[PDB]
Amino acid sequence: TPVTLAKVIKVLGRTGSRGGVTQVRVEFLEDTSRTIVRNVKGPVRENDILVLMESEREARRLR
Amino acid sequence: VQTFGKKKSATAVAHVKAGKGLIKVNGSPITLVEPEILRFKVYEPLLLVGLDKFSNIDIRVRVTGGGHVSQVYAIRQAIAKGLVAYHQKYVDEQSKNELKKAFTSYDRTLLIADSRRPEPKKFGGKGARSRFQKSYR
Amino acid sequence: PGVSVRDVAAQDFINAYASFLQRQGKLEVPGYVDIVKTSSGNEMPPQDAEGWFYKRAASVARHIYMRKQVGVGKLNKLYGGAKSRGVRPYKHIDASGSINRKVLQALEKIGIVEISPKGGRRISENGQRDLDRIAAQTLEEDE
Amino acid sequence: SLVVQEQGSFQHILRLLNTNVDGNIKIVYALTTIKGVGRRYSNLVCKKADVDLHKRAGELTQEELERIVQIMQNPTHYKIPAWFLNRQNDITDGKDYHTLANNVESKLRDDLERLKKIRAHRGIRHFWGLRVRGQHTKTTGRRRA
Amino acid sequence: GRVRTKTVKRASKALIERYYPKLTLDFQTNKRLCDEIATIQSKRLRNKIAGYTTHLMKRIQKGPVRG
Amino acid sequence: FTPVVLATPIPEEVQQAQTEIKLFNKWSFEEVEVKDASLVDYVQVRQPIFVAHTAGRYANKRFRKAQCPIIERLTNSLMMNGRNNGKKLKAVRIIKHTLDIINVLTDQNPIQVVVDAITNTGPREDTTRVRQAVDVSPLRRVNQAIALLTIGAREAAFRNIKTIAETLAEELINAAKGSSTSYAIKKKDELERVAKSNR
Amino acid sequence: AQHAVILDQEKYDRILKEVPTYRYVSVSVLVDRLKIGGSLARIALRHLEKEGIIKPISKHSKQAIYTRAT
Amino acid sequence: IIKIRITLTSTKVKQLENVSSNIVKNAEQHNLVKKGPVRLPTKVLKISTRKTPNGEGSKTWETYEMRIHKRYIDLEAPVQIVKRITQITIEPGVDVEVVV
RNA sequence: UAAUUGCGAUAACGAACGAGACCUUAACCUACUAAAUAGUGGUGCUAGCAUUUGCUGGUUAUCCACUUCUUAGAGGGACUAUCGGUUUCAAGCCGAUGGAAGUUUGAGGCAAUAACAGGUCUGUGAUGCCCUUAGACGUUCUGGGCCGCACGCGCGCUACACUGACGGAGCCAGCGAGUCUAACCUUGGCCGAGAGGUCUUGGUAAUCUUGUGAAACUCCGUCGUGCUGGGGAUAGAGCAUUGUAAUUAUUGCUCUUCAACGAGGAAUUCCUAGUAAGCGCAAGUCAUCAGCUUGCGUUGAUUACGUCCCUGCCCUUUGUACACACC
Ligand SMILES: [Mg+2]
Ligand SMILES: [Mg+2]
Ligand SMILES: [Mg+2]
Ligand SMILES: [Mg+2]
Ligand SMILES: [Mg+2]
Repeated sequence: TPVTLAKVIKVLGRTGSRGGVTQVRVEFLEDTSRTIVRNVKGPVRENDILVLMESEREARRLR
Repeated sequence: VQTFGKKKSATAVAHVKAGKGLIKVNGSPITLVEPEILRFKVYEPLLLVGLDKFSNIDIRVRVTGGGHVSQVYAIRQAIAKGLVAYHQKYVDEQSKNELKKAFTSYDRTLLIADSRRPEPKKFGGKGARSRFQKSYR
Repeated sequence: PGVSVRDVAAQDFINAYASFLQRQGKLEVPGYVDIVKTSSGNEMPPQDAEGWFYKRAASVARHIYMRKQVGVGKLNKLYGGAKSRGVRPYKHIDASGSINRKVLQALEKIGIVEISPKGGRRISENGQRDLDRIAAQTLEEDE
Repeated sequence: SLVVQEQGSFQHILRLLNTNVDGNIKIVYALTTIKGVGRRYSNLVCKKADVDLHKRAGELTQEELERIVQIMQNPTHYKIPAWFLNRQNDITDGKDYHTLANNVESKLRDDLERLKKIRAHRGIRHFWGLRVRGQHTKTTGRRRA
Repeated sequence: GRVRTKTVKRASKALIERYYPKLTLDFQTNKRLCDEIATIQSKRLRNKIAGYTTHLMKRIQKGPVRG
Repeated sequence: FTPVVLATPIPEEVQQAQTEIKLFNKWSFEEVEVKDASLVDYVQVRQPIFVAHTAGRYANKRFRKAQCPIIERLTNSLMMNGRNNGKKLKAVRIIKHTLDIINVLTDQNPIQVVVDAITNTGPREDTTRVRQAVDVSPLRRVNQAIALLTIGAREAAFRNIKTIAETLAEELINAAKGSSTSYAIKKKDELERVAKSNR
Repeated sequence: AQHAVILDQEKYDRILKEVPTYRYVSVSVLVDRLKIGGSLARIALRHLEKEGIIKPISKHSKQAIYTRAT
Repeated sequence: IIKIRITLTSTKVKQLENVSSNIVKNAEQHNLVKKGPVRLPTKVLKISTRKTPNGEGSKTWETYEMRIHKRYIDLEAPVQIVKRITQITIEPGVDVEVVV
C-alpha cells in the first residue's frame, strides 16, 4: 500500500446530510507546497495529520 | 497540622504532626488501604515528592462518608494537602512551593478537590437525565 | 514490635486466627455445622464444612477488636448479603442470628469476648492478648 | 495433584436408585440428578456419609454409593432434621418422608388426585391445567407448549 | 451565552455617565463603589453591573463609545 | 538504592518507584513510542501513571479525551457490555493481567504492544452515508482501534474457557503483529476494503 | 464430562514435557491444549508450581499467570 | 442557680434568629454564663405529590417543603430572671420550650 | 445570544408582560459567631503489643483547649476576571492562565398572551341541569368481583453466564421516617436452621433505631464450559407473620420440582459527565403486600462538542381555491 501522509492546515466546515463529515484543506508532509481538500469523518483540528490511502481525489461537499 | 480531602461524599481528615514517618489511614498502615488495586493511588503522594524523604512527620488520617474508591481518593488528597500545609506552616515557603509544584504537575485532584457532585434526579425517569421509556401505540 | 490486629488487614490475620482456633482443639461448634447456610439470603452452606465456623469466629473476634461492643443484630446485618429473590430484584437480607449468637457465646466461653455494660460483646483482656499475639505471629510469618 | 492412574478403577456413567448418574461430575452435583435430591440435600447427604466432596462421583467407592443411598432413603435416622425434608406430615400418616425415587412424581400425582377427588379449587385448577397459586392468567403463560 | 441584558447595560451606562471621575477600570474597586452609588438588590446583579462598568471603562480608555 | 525507612514499614519494591528511570508499578513508559507520526498527540504515553484509574475530567472539552492515558482509555472501553458498566476495578485488574500476559508472551514492553495494536487497528479510511469514502481523523482512528480491540476481546471471552484478560492479550498481540487473525485487524481491513469500493 | 476430567495419565508425560513450545501457562491454556480440564487444571498448575517448572507472575484469583523457568 | 436549656423551633428563620439574639443579649445584659446557640440541622419536611387531581396528562410531580429550624441555648440563671427571659420571648411563629 | 439576548438599524417614541433578573439547592471559605444533641487533640483512669514511652485501642458526668471535619446564622467569593486572537463597528465569540467553580458555574422552583369542546361531576359539604330518593341509585352488613384466560398491546423485573454463579472473608453511603393516649422506629440478651418468637432497652429524635456494618464492588477459594453449580418459571409438602378473616395460594422461610431463555426481525426508546448504565437504600401508598413511583447515595464508561437527512420547533419571504384551517 503506497505511503502518503498529510496535515490539516485549515478546517473548512461541516458537510454531509447529518453534518458528520468535515472538510479539511490538507498539505502533504512530503512536498509541502501543495494542498488538497479532503473529507474526514472523525473530529479534526488544525495541524492534525491524516493518512490517505488514495492520494489525489478532490473531496466535494456531500449533499 | 489538620487538613482534609474529599472526592464525592467521603471526607478524610489528616493530622500531620512531629513524628517519625508513620502514615496511618484508619489506624492501619497505609499498606492496608485495601482495594488491592488502588493502593498506589495512596502511595502516589509519597512517591511523587520523595520516596521516603520524611522521618520528621507523622500522618494519621480518618476517612468516612463515601465508597471505597471515593475514600481512597479522599485520603490520597488529604495526605498531600497535609504535607503541603505542614511545609507551609513550618518548614519553609520555598519547599512548600517546590512540593506543591510536583503535586500539581501530577495533579489527579491531589490538592484541589473534585467539584463533580451528583445531579438531582428529576421525575419522569430514573436518574438525572434518563427518562422512562416512551410508547406511542 | 508493637504489632496490633490493625497491622495485618483482612485475610492473613483471619485465616491465621481461624487456624489457631482449629489447633486450639476446643471445637465450640454446636453441631448445626454442615446443615446450615449462615443466612436466609444464601443458597448453599459454607463450602468448607470444617473450618467455616472457625473463620466466622475469627472474623467476629477481629470485628469486635476493631471497634466497641457489637451485638448479634449488628453481626447479622454485617454478615448478610444480597438475596436472589428469583425474578424479583435483589435485597439485603440479614444473616443467620443463631450462628452469630452461638459464635459470640463460644468466644465468651473461651474468654476472647465479654459482656458490655451498655449492651453487646466487647473484646476482653485475654481477647486482645491472643488477637495481638496472632497478629504479631502472622506478621513475622509472612512479610 | 497426585498419582491418579486408576486404569481399571474409574467408572463412567453409573446406576443409582433407579436413576443413571454421570460419574464425571463432582459427587454432590452428580447426585442432584435423582428426582428428589437437590443441591442442599445432596450436600448434606454427602457430608453425613463422610464422603470427600472434592472427588468425582465416578471414583467414590462401590460402598459409599450405597451408604449415600441408605442415608437418602432414611434421612431422619442419620441425624438429618425434619425441616430438611420435602415431605413432612405427608397427608395420611403424619411421618416425615423425603421422596427420593421415580416416586416424587408419584407423590405429586397422589396429591393432585386427592385434590381432584375432594373437588378442591386447587385440584380443579390442576385438572383444567391453569395456574393454581392465584397468578393473573390474563397475560402470562399463554402458549405453554 | 454571556450577553448582558438591558438592566445591566443601562445601569452600567448611567453609572459611567455620572461617575467617570470615580471608580477605575478594576472590577474589585468598581463593585465596591457600586455598592455605595447604586441600590442593587442582589449581589449577582451588582457583580454583573460592576463587570460591565469595568468593561466600558476599559473600552473608553481606547476611545469614546457610542452613547 | 538508599532504601531508608520510617516508622510505617513500606516495601522497597514501592520505595524504588522513582529514584531511577520512571516506570509503571511494573512497566517502563519512557521506552514507548508511537509506531507512526499520524497517531502522535492522540496516544498519551509519558505522562506515566502508577495505575490506569486516573478518575479525571476528559469529557467536558472536545479534545481533552486525547490527553487521557491510553491504558486508561483501554480500561474504560473494557468497562462495557452493560452488565459490566462501572466495574472499573474489575477492568483495571483485567488490564493488569493482560499486560502481564503480553509481557510473558514476547515481552516487547506490553505498553508498547498496546500502542502498536492501536496504531495498526485504527481505520485509515471509512464510509459515510450520503456510501462515500471519506478519510478518518486521528482521534477517531484511536477511538475505533480501542473499540475494535475491546469488542473483539469481549466477544472472544464470551462463552469460552479463556478469560477476558487472555482474550485481550491475544487480540492486542495479534493486532500489534498486524495479523488477520485478530478481530480488530479484520474489521479495519473490511472497512478499508469497502471504502475503496465506495470511492 | 466433555474432556479430561479425572484420568489424564495415558499421556501423563504431557504434564511434564509441556513447558517448551509455550511461555504462558494458565488454567485456560491447560484446558485449551488438550491436556487437562479446567476442573483440575487449577490444582495441576498449583502442584507443578509447588514442585515443577512454572514460576508465578501474578497469581490472582479467577486468573493465573505462570511462565517457564529460565 | 438552676441550669436550664431553651429550645427554639420555627419555620421562619429571621424571627427564630430574632428570638435567639434577644435571648443571648438578655443573658449578656444579666451577666449569665451560656453555652452558645447551637443550631441543629434544619429538617426539610418534604412531601411529593402528583400535580393533577386526576390521572391524566404528563406525570408531573410536585415537591413541597417545610423547613423547620431548631435552636438550643443552655445556661444557668435564677428563677426571677429565668421567668423574665422566658416571658420576653413571645415572638409569633417561634415555639419555645424551657427544660430544667 | 439560551433567549423579542443584545449591538445596532430605523416612522417611530416611550412602555408593560414573558426571557433574564429572582428564589431554592450543589459546589469553596485552614475567614466571623457557636456547639456531652458534631468533632478533634491531652490530661486524668487505662485492657493489648512493645517496654525508653511509642502504635492501636476503651474510658458517653473523665478532665482542659480548639473548631480542620460536621452543623447553621451573618457574610465573602465569579463579574466569562487577566492576558492573546477574532470579529464590519460593537454586541460577543474562541484559546490560555488564575480560580473551588468560567455550559446562564451545575440542578431545579417560578414562568407571558391566546387557546383545547384535552382530563377530572370517581378529591371536594365546588357545582347548574337531568335522574333517583324507602322494594333507594342513600347507607350499612354478609358473601363474591375488580385478579377471572383461546388471544393482541404498553411500562417493567429476572436472565441467557467465567467481565460469571456459588462459599467464605473484606466491610464503604446519602436522602429520610419513627409511639402518649399507645403501640411507631427498634438496639441489646436469650430461643429458633430459617422466617420468626421472647425478655428488656433507647428514642417525640444532629441524642436512639443508625456508622442505617446497603448492594454492586474487593480478596481468597469451589465450579469449568456443558440449558452446567447459568436461569428460576411452574408445582408438592411443611414452618411462621399480618389480619375478624389468607381458599382464588398476602407475605416471609425450609426442602423438593428445575420450564422458556443459547443475546432477541421489522420496528422502537432514553441519553452528552459525576451524565448513561450498573447497584442498592429511604420515603409514598402500608395491618400485611413492590417487580411501582418519588428521592438518595455507591461504582462509573464509550461517543459528540456537530448538523438539518429524518421527526419537529422559532423567525422571515413566498403560494394558497385552506379558516371545521392539509386529518
Ligand atoms: Mg459477605
Ligand atoms: Mg372531551
Ligand atoms: Mg384493576
Ligand atoms: Mg401504583
Ligand atoms: Mg389530503
